Amino acid sequence: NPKWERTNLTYRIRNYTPQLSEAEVERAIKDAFELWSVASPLIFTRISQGEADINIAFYQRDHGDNSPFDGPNGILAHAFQPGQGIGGDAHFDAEETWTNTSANYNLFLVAAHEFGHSLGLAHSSDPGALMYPNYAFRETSNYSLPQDDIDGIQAIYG
Ligand SMILES: C[C@H](NC(=O)[C@@H](CS)Cc1ccccc1)C(=O)NCC(N)=O
Ligand SMILES: [Ca+2]
Ligand SMILES: [Ca+2]
Ligand SMILES: [Zn+2]
Ligand SMILES: [Zn+2]
Repeated sequence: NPKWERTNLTYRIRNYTPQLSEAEVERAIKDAFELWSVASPLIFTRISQGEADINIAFYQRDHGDNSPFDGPNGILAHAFQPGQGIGGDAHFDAEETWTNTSANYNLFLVAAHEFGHSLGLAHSSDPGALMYPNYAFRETSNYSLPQDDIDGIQAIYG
């Protein structure tokens, strides 16, 4: 069980995707962190620069981590388990079509999935869970965490 021993964690959006405005990217990320906050003791703080616990970036193919992305579709992003350095960081494939609609792919939902990994959760076999290996659109307007995901952060933190 890798987990954060601290409860206030900072994050930094290193770069942006040109497909969305910055406000939309910052909003997608903010809301994604709030789904976890409301079901756990974690507080997320955004820093405009400096070293953050969780770095967020949009990278392409080879991007320095031995986990090369793969062009459109296929893997959409990845995140690292709780830890120092690359630990906790979440990378998104810059070659995907990021949206904030029902069109593939919706950034808030992929960010919400990735942040689960950053907090120590693995994939779930429950197709209704957000932590399920494959993406599926779910309305995001007043989106809330599936019970399985809630069971998951609750088991690591409290
Ligand atoms: C397999 C691939 N999965 C991924 O890229 C996940 C790697 S941690 C990210 C993910 C998973 C579920 C919900 C949102 C984001 C995927 O779903 N690709 C898109 C597809 N379904 O067409
Ligand atoms: Ca891809
Ligand atoms: Ca980190
Ligand atoms: Zn990466
Ligand atoms: Zn995943």
